[PDB]
Amino acid sequence: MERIKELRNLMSQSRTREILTKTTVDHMAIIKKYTSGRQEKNPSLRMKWMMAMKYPITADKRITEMVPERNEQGQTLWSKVMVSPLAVTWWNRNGPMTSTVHYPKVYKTYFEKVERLKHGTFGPVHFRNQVKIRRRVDINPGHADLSAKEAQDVIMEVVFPNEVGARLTITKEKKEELQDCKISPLMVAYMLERELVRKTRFLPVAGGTSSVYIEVLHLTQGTCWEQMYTPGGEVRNDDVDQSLIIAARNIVRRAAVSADPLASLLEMCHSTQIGGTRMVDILRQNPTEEQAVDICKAAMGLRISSSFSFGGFTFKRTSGSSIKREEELLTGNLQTLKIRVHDGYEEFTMVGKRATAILRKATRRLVQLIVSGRDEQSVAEAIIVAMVFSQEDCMIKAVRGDLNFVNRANQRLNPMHQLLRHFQKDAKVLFQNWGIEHIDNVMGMIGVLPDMTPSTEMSMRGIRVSKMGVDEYSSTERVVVSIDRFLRVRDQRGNVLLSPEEVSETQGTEKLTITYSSSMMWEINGPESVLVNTYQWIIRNWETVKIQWSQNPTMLYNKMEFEPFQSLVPKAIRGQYSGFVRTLFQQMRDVLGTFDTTQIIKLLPFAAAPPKQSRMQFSSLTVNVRGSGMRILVRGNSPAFNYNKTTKRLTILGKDAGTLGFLILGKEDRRYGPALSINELSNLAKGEKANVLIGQGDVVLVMKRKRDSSILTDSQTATKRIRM
Amino acid sequence: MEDFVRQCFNPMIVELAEKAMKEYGEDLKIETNKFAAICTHLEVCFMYSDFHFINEQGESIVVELALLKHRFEIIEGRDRTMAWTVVNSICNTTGAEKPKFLPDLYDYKENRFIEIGVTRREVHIYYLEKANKIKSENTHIHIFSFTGEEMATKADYTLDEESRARIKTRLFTIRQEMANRGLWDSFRQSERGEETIEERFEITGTMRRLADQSLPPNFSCLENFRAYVDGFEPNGYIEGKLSQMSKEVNAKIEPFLKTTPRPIRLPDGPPCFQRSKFLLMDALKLSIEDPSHEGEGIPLYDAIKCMRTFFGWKEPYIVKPHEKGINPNYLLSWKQVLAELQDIENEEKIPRTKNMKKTSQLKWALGENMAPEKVDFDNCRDVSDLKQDEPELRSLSSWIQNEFNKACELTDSTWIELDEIGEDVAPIEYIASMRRNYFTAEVSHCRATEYIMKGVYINTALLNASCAAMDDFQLIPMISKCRTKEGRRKTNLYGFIIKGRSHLRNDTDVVNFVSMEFSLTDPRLEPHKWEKYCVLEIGDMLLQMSRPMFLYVRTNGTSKIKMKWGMEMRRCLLQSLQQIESMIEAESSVKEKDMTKEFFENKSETWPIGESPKGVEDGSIGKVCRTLLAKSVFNSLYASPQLEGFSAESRKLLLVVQALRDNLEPGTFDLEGLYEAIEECLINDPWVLLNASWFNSFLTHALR
Amino acid sequence: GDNTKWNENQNPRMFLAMITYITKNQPEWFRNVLSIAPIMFSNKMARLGKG
Amino acid sequence: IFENSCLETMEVVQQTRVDRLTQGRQTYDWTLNRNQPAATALANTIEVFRSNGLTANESGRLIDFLKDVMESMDKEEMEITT
Amino acid sequence: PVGISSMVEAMVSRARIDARIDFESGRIKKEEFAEIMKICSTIEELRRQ
Repeated sequence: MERIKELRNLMSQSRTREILTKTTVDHMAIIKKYTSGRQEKNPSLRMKWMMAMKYPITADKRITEMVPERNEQGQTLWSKVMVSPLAVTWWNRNGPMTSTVHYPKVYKTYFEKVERLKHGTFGPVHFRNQVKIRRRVDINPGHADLSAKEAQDVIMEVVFPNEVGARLTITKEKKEELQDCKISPLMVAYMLERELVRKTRFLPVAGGTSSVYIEVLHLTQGTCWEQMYTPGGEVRNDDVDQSLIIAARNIVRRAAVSADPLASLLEMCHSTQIGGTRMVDILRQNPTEEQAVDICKAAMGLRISSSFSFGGFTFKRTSGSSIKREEELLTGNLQTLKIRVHDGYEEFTMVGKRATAILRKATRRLVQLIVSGRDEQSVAEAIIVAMVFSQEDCMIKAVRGDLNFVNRANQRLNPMHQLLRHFQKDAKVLFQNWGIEHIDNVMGMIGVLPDMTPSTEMSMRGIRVSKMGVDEYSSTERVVVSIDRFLRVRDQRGNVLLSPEEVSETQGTEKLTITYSSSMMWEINGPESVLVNTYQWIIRNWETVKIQWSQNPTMLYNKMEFEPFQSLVPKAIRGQYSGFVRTLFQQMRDVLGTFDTTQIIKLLPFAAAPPKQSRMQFSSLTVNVRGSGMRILVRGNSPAFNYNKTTKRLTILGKDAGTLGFLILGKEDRRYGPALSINELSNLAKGEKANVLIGQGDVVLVMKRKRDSSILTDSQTATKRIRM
Repeated sequence: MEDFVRQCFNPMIVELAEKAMKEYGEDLKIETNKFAAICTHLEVCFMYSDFHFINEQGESIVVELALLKHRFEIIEGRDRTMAWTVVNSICNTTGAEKPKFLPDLYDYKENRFIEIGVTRREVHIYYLEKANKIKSENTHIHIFSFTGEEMATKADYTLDEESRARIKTRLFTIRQEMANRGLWDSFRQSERGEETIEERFEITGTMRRLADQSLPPNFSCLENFRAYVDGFEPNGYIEGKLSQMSKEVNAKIEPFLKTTPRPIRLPDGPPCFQRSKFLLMDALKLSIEDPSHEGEGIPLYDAIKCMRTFFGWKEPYIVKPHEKGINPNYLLSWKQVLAELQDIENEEKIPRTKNMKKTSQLKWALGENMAPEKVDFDNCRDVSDLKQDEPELRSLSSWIQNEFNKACELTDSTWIELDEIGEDVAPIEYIASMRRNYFTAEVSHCRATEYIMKGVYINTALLNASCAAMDDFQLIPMISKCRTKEGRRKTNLYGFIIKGRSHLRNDTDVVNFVSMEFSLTDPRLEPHKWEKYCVLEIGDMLLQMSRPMFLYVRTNGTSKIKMKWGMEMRRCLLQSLQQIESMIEAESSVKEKDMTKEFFENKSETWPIGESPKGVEDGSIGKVCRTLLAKSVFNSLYASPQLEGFSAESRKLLLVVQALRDNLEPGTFDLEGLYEAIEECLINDPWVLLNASWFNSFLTHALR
Repeated sequence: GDNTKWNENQNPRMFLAMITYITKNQPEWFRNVLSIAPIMFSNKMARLGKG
Repeated sequence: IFENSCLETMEVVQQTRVDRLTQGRQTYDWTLNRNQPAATALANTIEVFRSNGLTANESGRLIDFLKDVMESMDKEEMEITT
Repeated sequence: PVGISSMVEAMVSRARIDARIDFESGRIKKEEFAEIMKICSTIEELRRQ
């Protein structure tokens, strides 16, 4: 009652009631920051003077019945509630020994550091003139890649459930393991926010990328030294974005071949699921910058970085502008090429896979270039893409052979990518045709020769390979994109930013479990997944299939979700199977009521094939997986089609495949009883219109829901009334 | 805001809103709130039209994901011309008068035109506006808010119950999302009836009047100025203004060869005195070698048991006066000190702190005798002498160099209790330990460490007394503690200090004090050194030479900041270490396996530290460590803004000397200006003048 | 380098000019907001203090 | 570069609360004609504006406080209560 | 915190709900509950001026 009594005697004074009435809850954060600010009276000196004083500690009144007044030497530690600091040591000496050694579940993020130090094998100190490499790295171990908002929305649910906002596996796990062994809600909330929230910042490092290397950066790196250190055992989130990268690469590679790549990309993104969370939400809230990821983000309307991608290298404009001034050019082998000649002066910084560089380039003339990489072939590739972008006539005349390079979709590449993909494999002509000059080897800068050999006084015309790395400045920029129907992203100014033609530099392991459920992707997870995914789609959309098979079923057969399954039955007996299943379904339609759903699910995916008048019957149908031929019967269950009769679960090759909060009504209404708390797990017989206090603000009426209401194709069918 | 909308909406509504904003040239980079409002309207319309079909009879039903209409034709999401065409088509079909204002939706069951409005303010005002705007015609109004309220025309909410609550819940969730993101600005934009306009910031009178008076002397209104700035032509005005400017304005480089450096000028005049807060080399210790073990130990009784160990207190026959002021008051105050000390056996309870009597000699020695009284100018308007001073130029003396030389010498005790550090299980930890422990060993027994600890203890005691003794003159002993060579703790007493009134409200507020310190140096040897000191030959001590023991008494004043800068004097250690450690790294950064054990442990490496026989006398490493330590310490206690200015100005000359020594062909602009700046901060400080003589010696021995 | 008496030579009207050029073709309210500080610094008083 | 910087600054001025005005060192309060801490001087100015016809800062926006400052110079007399 | 209601109404609703829950399922004095809700309604009437 003390709080409502304080509200009463506080709402009495006019100037203290006007503030409480006018200011709303949303602005409370701005009303807490009004302080006197008398605090900094040399707090070290004040603390020393207070510790010199007797009984400076403040406690509650429960110490009287818990610790004695006199210790074992007759020393006083009370007052009348001040406390002598000796009482703290007394309580630590012989006090209430309790079973809360449970501690290391809320403080897990510190015992992780302790464990990384336990098995943190060391190494030598190779002193060198350390040069700072400007990287952008995350500093959080094991946080599952959750942003501040979506992490605090989980904190509020697990620690303050009765005042959650008006909006997930961790929400159950943490709520379970620290259910009743709570320590201090604010302390637990702060610790879980430190443990779960991601944070990526721009730091100068000299070899540390993962979270384990940055947490101990003061040990490894210093002023002019480096300490080889290995903690042992990586963290969760340095390889969480890697699976999204692989998924985006595969999605773009599969969309570029499709008829309409943009719509394919959109559907595949909205249907793909990564580690339980849908892809598009991650795309909307993930700070990972990759070419295919930028293609995916641009396909849905999200901002990306002004940086444009060429030869797998991302460029950043430092200074200088340009003008288009299209121009024709003849190659060194009599081939006409229309080209966009970058005119004017420009300064660029290009970041790459394992090599970076600073370029200064004038109109069709490379002025200066400073490159640093790790592998010899890698710096060679960097120098090749730089020479190609240099636009000098030296490399145009160095073109040997006709340039006919086509995309995986049989598409004429741009002349830029033509020259790039030409010089990318054999480039020794361009080196011996470029030119040599003298250097001075100052500031740790060496030269390179045509034979890819370092030299101290000879290099290419305008070239330098830098030791101790190039400074990688990664500035953040966000401008709207202009995606087109062929998955090419351009700036608002009209500069082609990125395109699919340079995405594939590696295969993909998918360190976390990845799931594609659209139509076109059911061929990466072997032929064995085609069946399970087709039948899962059948059981999922069974309710619409049931009526689309009774009426106009020729449209149900030719649905393009059966294309991957059709590719597994041999091309010879495909039409016979299709005709057989179609005549069986026609007999089921003619003799009404005499049809079992099990056989329809068993035999439907064969009807998608072009039927042929087969003068023969079948009982066993063959599907080829990894070359092995599996049979699916027409009577009973098969190892390829195992439908349990009693359990009603459909099992395909051992894998299981299917079987067969609230919303606000308005403001608080005094009719439907008094208000409730968020803790209303009793649905109260499922009708229940009731008013409840949501969040930390007002009260609103609440009812149940009936059908799912999600992000499904209904937004996509909203187009059914437009474009009529 | 602009980025947030792309999250809480699907790409199709974003694309439609982007197409719709391209209708009236509305750039989305500015009108972010209009973009948000249009996206909200589109999503409301979509969730409004979905899931509603018309059965075989004249009623509406809900559907999921076989042949039926939609009961609602979407109007807002289409192009202007197509929307008007559809409206005219359905009006000619049903025979209903078309509204003059473009509606958002048409209902099939009720044959009404439903128009939707999503507002931030009260829904009653929005409905009244839409009514005064659309009245007496059959056009249904449906108004939603983010708070959950809903208002239709005449209580005819033309929907189901759940289908409306889904939209209300979506709106409330969007409200909370843009609320906790700090994006609740649009409450001020849609609060106009027309939900698009952004914040307009006016400039009315008394403000526009200052704007028009802030422009260059070529305009009258700032609007002309802004229109002139908007259309600007870089026609090469820079080159014209350069051609017009006089040729005298130039940074003419004057070369810098080894002949141009001339030694720093030094002031001439009266010898510089000593103003250090306490005696450095002349103070004398009074040991008790007593383990009472420390800290809470009461310092008053330790000082009296220092006095208990000495005999031979002569009658005070004063020697060197102050030359300006009442001299016998000093010896009277000292006699009062001895009397109040011996007068404790009458108190019957030992006080832990001796509060001196408010005696005349002590009121004078602290300057508390009533000064000019605080008056107002209204009554002291005129007096014959109502006047309101730059310092005099004092030349360098020979004693400061000897003070520094003694500060670098080694002593008998240790003077540090440096706590422990955990096990070393790493190579850089090994290197750091080998640096820090060698430094600690070479520096611990140094006299500068005694100076650090002495200043720390004195300032701590004085500041602690300036809190509880805020009203009376308390006697504060000058006690230090150390450990002898044989490993026995020793307590030393350098003298006493009598504190005045210490009402230290601010940090710069000054409290006056009197320092009476023991010594064995005759002031008659160097009388110019003790300008602010009055000397009392106070006894003879057993040494057996039996040399006379003197008491140097001076009146001074200190503030809170002056005291605290001196309680943290052990920083002089860390600074030294870093200025050593830099040399271990920067000078040895060019190495694969760093030179760390060759810096120490190698007495062949000698560093220039002295010049006795007109020639460089280089010393070992420990001399360098102690020299840097004592330099930092003397900078701490002899701290003066002259020293700061001298460091700042001489560092530039040093760097240019180094650039010439590296043969980098350097040059200056106004070397005379640099010399003027250097000579400007050289007046009377012995420490600054000693540093100046040092830099002169360096320039003399740098091939210049 | 270093600029002696660098602080006392910057005229707030010059800041107003360079801001007005930076806020080129921007919405009028933006320029009206950002240009207030230079105008207030053009017409400003300096308090002497205690005496 | 100017247009990008201007867009970022527009986002700042749209989103900035009055909190960013209290996070500072000693300031000059004209209400007491003396140097006061940031939060105390801000509260003094807020209350002396609210005592008069200037109550726009309670919406939480710093730009609304700037509008109050603008309209304050248009009023003929400003009364200060202690 | 996020919420459109004023401080007073939000706090009063929280107090009433907490009183109800710790009186019904929890343990609190009946007359204490009555006085708490009387004070809450008094403050609700106080914020009317």
